[PDB]
Amino acid sequence: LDANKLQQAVDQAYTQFHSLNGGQNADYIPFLANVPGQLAAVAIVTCDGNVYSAGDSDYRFALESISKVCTLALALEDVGPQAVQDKIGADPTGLPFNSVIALELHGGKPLSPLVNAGAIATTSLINAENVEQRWQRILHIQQQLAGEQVALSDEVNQSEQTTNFHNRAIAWLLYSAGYLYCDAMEACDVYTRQCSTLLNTIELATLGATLAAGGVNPLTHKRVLQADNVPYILAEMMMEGLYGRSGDWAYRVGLPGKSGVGGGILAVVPGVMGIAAFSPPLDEDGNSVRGQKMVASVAKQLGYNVFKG
Amino acid sequence: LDANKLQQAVDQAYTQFHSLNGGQNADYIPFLANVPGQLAAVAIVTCDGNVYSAGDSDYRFALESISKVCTLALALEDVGPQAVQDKIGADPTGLPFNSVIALELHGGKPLSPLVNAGAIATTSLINAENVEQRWQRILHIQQQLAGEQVALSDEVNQSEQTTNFHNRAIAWLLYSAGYLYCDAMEACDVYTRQCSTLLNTIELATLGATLAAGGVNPLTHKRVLQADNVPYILAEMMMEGLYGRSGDWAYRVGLPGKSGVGGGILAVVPGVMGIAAFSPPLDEDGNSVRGQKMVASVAKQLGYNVFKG
Repeated sequence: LDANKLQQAVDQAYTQFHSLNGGQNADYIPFLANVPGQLAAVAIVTCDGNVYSAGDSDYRFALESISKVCTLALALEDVGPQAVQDKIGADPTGLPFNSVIALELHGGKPLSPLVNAGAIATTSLINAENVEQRWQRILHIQQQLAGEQVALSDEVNQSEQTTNFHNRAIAWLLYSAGYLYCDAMEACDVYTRQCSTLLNTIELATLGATLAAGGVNPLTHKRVLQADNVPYILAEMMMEGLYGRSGDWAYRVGLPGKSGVGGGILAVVPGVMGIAAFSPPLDEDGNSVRGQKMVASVAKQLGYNVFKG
Repeated sequence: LDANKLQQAVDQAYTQFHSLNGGQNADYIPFLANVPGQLAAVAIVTCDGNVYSAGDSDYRFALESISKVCTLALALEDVGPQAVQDKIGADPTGLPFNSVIALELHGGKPLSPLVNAGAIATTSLINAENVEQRWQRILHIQQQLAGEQVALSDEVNQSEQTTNFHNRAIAWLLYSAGYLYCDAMEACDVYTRQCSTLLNTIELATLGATLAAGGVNPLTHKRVLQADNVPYILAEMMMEGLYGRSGDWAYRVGLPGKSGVGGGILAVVPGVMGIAAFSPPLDEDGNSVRGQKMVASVAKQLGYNVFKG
């Protein structure tokens, strides 16, 4: 890959979109509400371990629901794809991230590991002897996939843990229906923790690059996932990673992606690179306004789309 | 490509799955109920125009909802991708092929050109001065995409036109909500006609190969679609092509696909080939039991999956 073209792509995406108005920070906890709204970054991490970025690319923001990708990756390593498909699902819900209508319409089955209900079920599916081991193994895979500096924010975790009533409900609905594989409050607790780590845009792009490299983190030169597991992760992302706007994302960008309420957007170019961006203001679907545009811009400038031969 | 590998894949898929038990013929009209249940075929058509087949690959079956792809293609040519996204949508519904719950939960918007509601809306969006021109233009693009012998069955059409009450309802719901772009009964009629053409398994594979070649029919060597429009078609197929099992399809196979109740299964390997299979007995989601397995088998043997780098 041409280093000049890659650096130009992130530079131009940043220049074109970094100050674009629109959207609002997540504000259900003060930490998210208080993140300076003008911060903005975009980065590429290639399968060969080269890194290109623009903007506030070291600024560490809350992982939040991007954590769903990492725990999914672990569940696949632990129990394999058939078990994940049977116990969690592989289908989009057509409904918001926290939709209980979705559950009741599918007999309690969460359908996707990337909506909150599926993610809580996937967290409960991880091999673990007790709650702290469950957390330790999830924290470790996040560090393996995105970088060793990824770490729990006490402030974010304390805020999330004391406001997550609707996820407590979801955990009990899953448990009641047969779609939760450990104690309900353990699952809810660990799910909350996994959302409460902090990473920067380069680290997010690294998660992408690990997936693009078929499970090898190109910065640490370490195989974290089995290659054969990666397409399942990316398929799940294509179907639901941007919630109700996943189809719009597939239509416009054509790369498997994931958003979080910290303002992160990840996309994967299979075999080639991770692309990520960050900016706190979110659209009505919970997806970073600028983050989406900056990732789409890089992908469009470099000609990457899995629906283009 | 390795022609020996392609023929071997088709032959092994057919051997392995052509007599697999399961499912039942669509039977809501007598034509579909009476098609011999044991018929089965699989085929590849490549971007270079080579054809590899096994089984009853000359047998002509009803196109049915696979027609939704051709009409989407024509709508993109006529009004472009922004207009399709605004007037029809690009998102999966989470709900069955004929779901009116899906409509009412999204304020009347059909969400996807590949569910019945969106397909009727897409048929209504096509440029036309009257109903017969609307039909002629749609028939012509089916023939351009899949093969010149594609033609309306009077018997299928008559049976569909006299039993399509639920689609008449959907047409009126769209019209009432503002998501129908011509007369309601004209859109419903023409949608019915487009579903009532007959094609064989090589023609269905050719449809896929036209898409795979970026809009060029590799048997006639004619450009039918703009290359830039094809990724939109494929994204829509990835989201909703196999209805509520599209996610499962993306997870297991990882190629954009489409089913119809005539027993056809289509998959597209972007830039490489169309893969198709046929067998009348359908599963509970309306998807051919053997058809899905044969197409999946060819794709796995050859290693094709858009999420694998």
